[PDB]
Amino acid sequence: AKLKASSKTSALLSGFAMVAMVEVQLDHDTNVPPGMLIAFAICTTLLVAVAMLALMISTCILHWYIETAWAFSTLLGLILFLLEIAILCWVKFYDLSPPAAWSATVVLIPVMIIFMAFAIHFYRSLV
Amino acid sequence: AKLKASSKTSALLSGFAMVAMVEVQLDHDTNVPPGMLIAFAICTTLLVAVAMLALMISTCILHWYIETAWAFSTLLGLILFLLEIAILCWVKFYDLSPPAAWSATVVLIPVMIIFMAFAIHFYRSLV
Amino acid sequence: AKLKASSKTSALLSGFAMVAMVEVQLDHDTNVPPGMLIAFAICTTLLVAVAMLALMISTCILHWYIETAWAFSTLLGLILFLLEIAILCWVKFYDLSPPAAWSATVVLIPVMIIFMAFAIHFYRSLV
Amino acid sequence: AKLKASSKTSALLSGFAMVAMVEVQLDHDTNVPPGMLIAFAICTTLLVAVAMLALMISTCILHWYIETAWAFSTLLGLILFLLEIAILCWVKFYDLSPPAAWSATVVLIPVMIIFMAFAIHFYRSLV
Amino acid sequence: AKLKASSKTSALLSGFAMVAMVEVQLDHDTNVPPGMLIAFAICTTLLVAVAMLALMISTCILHWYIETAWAFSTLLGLILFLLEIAILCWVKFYDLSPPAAWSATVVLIPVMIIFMAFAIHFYRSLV
Amino acid sequence: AKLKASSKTSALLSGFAMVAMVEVQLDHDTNVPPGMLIAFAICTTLLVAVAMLALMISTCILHWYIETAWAFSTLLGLILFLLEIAILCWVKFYDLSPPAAWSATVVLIPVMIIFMAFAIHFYRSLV
Amino acid sequence: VQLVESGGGLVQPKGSLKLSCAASGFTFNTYAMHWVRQAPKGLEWVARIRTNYATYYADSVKDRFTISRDDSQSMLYLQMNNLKTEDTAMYYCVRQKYGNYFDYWGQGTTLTVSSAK
Amino acid sequence: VQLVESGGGLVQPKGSLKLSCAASGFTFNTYAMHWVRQGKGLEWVARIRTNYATYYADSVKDRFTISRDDSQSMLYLQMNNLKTEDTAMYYCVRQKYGNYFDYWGQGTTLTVSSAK
Amino acid sequence: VQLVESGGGLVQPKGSLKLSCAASGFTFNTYAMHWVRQAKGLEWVARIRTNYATYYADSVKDRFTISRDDSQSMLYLQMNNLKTEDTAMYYCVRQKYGNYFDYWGQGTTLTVSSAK
Amino acid sequence: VVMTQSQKFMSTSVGDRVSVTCKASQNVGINVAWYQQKPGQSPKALINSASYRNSGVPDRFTGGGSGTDFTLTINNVQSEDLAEYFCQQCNSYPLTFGAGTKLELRRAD
Amino acid sequence: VVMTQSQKFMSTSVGDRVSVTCKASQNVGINVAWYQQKPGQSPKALINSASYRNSGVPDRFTGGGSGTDFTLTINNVQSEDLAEYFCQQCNSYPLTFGAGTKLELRRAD
Amino acid sequence: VVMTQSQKFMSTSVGDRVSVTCKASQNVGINVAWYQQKPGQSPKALINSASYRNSGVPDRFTGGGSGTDFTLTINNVQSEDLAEYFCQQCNSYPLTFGAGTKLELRRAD
Ligand SMILES: [Ca+2]
Repeated sequence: AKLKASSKTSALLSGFAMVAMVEVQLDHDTNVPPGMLIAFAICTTLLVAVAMLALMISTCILHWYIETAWAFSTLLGLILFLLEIAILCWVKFYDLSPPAAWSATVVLIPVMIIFMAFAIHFYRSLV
Repeated sequence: AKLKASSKTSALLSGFAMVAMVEVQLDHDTNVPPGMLIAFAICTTLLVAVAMLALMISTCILHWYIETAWAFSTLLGLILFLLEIAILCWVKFYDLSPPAAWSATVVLIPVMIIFMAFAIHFYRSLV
Repeated sequence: AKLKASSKTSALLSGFAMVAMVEVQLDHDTNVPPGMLIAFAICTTLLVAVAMLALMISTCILHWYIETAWAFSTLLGLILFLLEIAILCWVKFYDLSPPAAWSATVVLIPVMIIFMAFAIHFYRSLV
Repeated sequence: AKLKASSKTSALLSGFAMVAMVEVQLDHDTNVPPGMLIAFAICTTLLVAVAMLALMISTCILHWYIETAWAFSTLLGLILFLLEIAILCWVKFYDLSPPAAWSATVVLIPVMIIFMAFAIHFYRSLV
Repeated sequence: AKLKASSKTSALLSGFAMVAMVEVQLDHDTNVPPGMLIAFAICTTLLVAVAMLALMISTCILHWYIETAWAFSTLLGLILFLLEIAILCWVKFYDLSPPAAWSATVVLIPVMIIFMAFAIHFYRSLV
Repeated sequence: AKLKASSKTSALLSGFAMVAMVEVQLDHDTNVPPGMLIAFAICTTLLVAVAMLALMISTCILHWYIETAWAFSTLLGLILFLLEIAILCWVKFYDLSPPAAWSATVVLIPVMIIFMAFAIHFYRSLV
Repeated sequence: VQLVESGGGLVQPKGSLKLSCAASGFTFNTYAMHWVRQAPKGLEWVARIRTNYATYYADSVKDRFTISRDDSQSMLYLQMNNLKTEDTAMYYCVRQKYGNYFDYWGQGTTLTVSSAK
Repeated sequence: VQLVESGGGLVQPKGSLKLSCAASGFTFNTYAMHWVRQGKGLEWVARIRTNYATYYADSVKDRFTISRDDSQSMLYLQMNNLKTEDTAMYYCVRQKYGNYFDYWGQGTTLTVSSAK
Repeated sequence: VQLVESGGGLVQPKGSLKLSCAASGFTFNTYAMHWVRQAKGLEWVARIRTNYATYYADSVKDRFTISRDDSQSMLYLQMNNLKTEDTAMYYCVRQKYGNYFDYWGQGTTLTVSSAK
Repeated sequence: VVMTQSQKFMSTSVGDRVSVTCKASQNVGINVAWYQQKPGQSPKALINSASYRNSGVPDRFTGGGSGTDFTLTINNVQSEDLAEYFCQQCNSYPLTFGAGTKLELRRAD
Repeated sequence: VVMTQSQKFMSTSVGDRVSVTCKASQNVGINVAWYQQKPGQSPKALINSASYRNSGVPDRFTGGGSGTDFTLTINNVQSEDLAEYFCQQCNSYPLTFGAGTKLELRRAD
Repeated sequence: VVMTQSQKFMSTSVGDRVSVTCKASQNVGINVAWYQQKPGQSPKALINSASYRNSGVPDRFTGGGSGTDFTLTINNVQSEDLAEYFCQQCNSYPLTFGAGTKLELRRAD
């Protein structure tokens, strides 16, 4: 079904965030909190893991549970991708303009709320 | 309908703005007003957020209002890409030659006027 | 019709020239004329604007005028792309070999003449 | 069958690991254990080797054993990409903040356990 | 006919030469003869010009002469890409080890001879 | 037939190795043997030449000999691509960890044996 | 990475001197540096410089000590004045790596502030 | 950035000396430098493109010479056969792509007379 | 690229002397350096890989020592226990990946005798 | 290239707009800079390219013109802005400076 | 922030595990480092972030804790490891150090 | 590794081709360089890798050979090119130089 398109797009976005994480240049005199770097690593690795799980589920193809799991994996991949973009802009700009990073956060807040509410809705209806 | 093509275009443009913004060399000696950095962050983040929102809304499917919102998302992605190019060339050349940046800005104003005029038309006719 | 292919290729070439303009490293002791940098900025921004206008026109779809405008936008996108490549090679090589940049200009002159003559022909027949 | 899609996915992932590994800045002062560099090289080389082997075997066509080997190649490409991301973030952040690397590792362990559990299932059921 | 495939191949190759030439680190201390830089600029510019000309001529449609010109454009794009690789490796390695560059050149001469022999065949048979 | 897919993939892999060879940064105090750099240049140029020959053969379309030559060209392109990846990892890591490069060699040895044996088989049956 | 510092020995109360610390083996321009003292065994912190070029000073000597980094000359200096009889201590110049934890300590420099000879 | 130069004071006619300026706060190796002197109306003196080209004023192209110590990050100018009309103040300056000056030094008096 | 070195002249047997070579025109931190002597039979003396490895000739592996000041951009060689058979000119050269020298210095006479 | 100055002493009150001129000789385009020297200090860079102010400059200073003629003007001229103003062509070495004109004041006699 | 030390002289035999403690005052998280000073030398960095050993450190040293309390321990304590050990908070300037405790020995009387 | 020199004084006229030889001992491959020292100056680098001329070198100098034997030759030998020529192996430290041979001249007696 729509599994192949989801696999393609999720793998593309995962690798995209991966090379983005590759091309981040920091320094031992950075002002970013260590928790920010920890969150960066956790978010990037979780995005990669969720995309890979979606790919494996697509490769796997009582069936309704599997379809819902595939759709939920795609949704969570989108969630983690947006959060990763937020963290990446934060770590890119915080060394110069803290207001720039804060503005990026407050401009990705509403769509994040929308997707979280959408995720809770499907999760509630997911078995 | 045209939602697939529009979502593909917005995704491509957002990915282009992202690969741009990640590979931008900055410096603590830069002369750009911090408002320029703030607007750069806001524009890039809003472009990627709008592209992701459009993709989610398109692939997750008053209703004609939602279709008009899809068209609005496409047009806003276009306009945000234009403003992204403006701010990008500005933050790239402002240390070297301010006249280059201001000339680029002044020659992009008319096409921005045309785009915003069409947007204002469709907003005056927004249901 | 052929609108979707034109939109795809024009957006691709516009973003291509954009990241090219991103990865240009200059210096305050450059020998390039300031007019060259001004032309660089104007040409890049105009190419982006024309590609975006073509995309918006494709999204828009008395019809013959619109079709001719779309084709003319594609043609002018090609013109600006070739001119941008010329300017980019010039600014890349002028710091070392002025003859290299001049040779690049004289090797892109004939195709530029061909496309200008082709542009005048369609423009003359365009209403 | 699904061999085309799986080969395409593995080729994309291998190309992503390669473009990552080529653009990695290293230093003689790095604190990573040389085992980390050895594992990085092994993981990247094995990923590209497995992707190429899968592509060759798929496009060059006991037989169901070969199909199971194709599926195993797909799953191993996925797992190797995950481990590649782990080692990559490790070798990227170990000089700055070891807690970031160790947190990324500890949060990727459960999904690796799930993947290896499915692999061990299919290997206990490997003909 | 085959014009679409040939135009796609030439566009891809031209985009590859362009992304190559943009990301080339040079130095005022380079030992390459300035003729090498001139030939590099000429080759890259001519490749992109020929690719764009082929795309325009193909999508804008004595006539069999134009088709033979299309085939000639494809073959010349191939040969120019080969010479681009030659000059690129030369300008990359000439500061380090001239024998590497000269060996690369001497081992690419026979295949260039084969290509130019086919081209000379089709030019002796060019209407 | 399968000529177009082979042309596309071979051109893609050739250009991939080309930009990889573009982004290799060395130094006059390197520890790599000069023979390694010579082999790097020869392998990269040969891969490009073989891919271009495959593209030209695809453009060309007693026929069985041509089909076998096309398939053999694709196979040899794969051989050279794997060898190029090995050489690239070697030159990337040898400056820090000789064991890493040696491990990369020993991990690409078996698939290289498999492909060489496969190449000898088809070559023996090739006329 | 190697840091060696060399100030002076015995001085007089309310005196002054400047200790210098040569660092060789890393990129000096990309590491915050610190001066840490140890009286004759309770190690106590003294000063920090973020090589913008900000500085921070201890809870006691924010008036009598001043640091300065010559990135080109690649040396770290601390000038002290109005020294009391309770400033006699060894002075290690150390560097910091993103954790506010020092890893490469210097060798020490005795700085006795007394009133005899 | 910060430019501070320090030459000498009173000298004798047909004399010579070299003024030096320390630049600290930017990348010296990527900026062209200038020396500008001061009828209270400022007048240009010399320029060095730190290839290492030099250019000199319409008057003193025979007596003044620049030299940039990029590693030491210093700018030197040696003047010879000074006249009674070279009494001025010498600002070191950097240039940014417009041939326009933005970061000026502090000044350095150079009085050339024959009295005491 | 310009290399100028200046050690001392006449010394005494079993003495010592340190020669210094100034390099200007390239990135010092990325080029291995060498000292080569010439009594007309040119003979190699020493090499330093600017990790910081050092290699010494088949004779003087006990009496000569190289040092590189990358920031100061200088190449020093300290010789001890000189003999009456070390009288030679000492060129400082740079090596480029071929173990072949291309930019030789200017020379520095080091005569080791016991007269005046 | 040579740059003239019409009046050396722009006798001006407080808060009132003042116009200092600079009539270059040849065709110099827009490569003219404007510098302000407070009495006894290193002159600072007010205007580059004859139109764009510098980074740390109050926005009472607007400079215009092109070709051979240029003009700086100060609406709402302050009192602490009594100083000297020089114009310089940025086109062709030797870079020459105008004769310079001070910013005078008119008050009680 | 201030860091206490329970005992200054950890009287310990050879090869036996020893536990040195560091009871910080405020909530400092995991930003605690541990340094070892052999008598008369520049102290070396044993533990950073209270959990991760340094590069060139033997693995008898395991440090744990979080918040306000931390502890280093040495199973199979050597004999050459008689020295002093300091704990430092890495959270808020001024960076303070513990009073420091030596690694004593118990032997024949 | 040691490099011999057959003749030290290549007695040669003007404009006539001359061949100087260098018979290395071991198998050194193509890692041989050729230097020219005009009397009383720092020798310049003529040939690197035994085949490729340097940047600023006139093209009368062609060097060939491989393994153990190498040879430089000068067709249309100039008159200002009376100097000394050394060969050096570039393979294994210690880098040794040949005994060196000058470029003599034959003229009236
Ligand atoms: Ca890059």
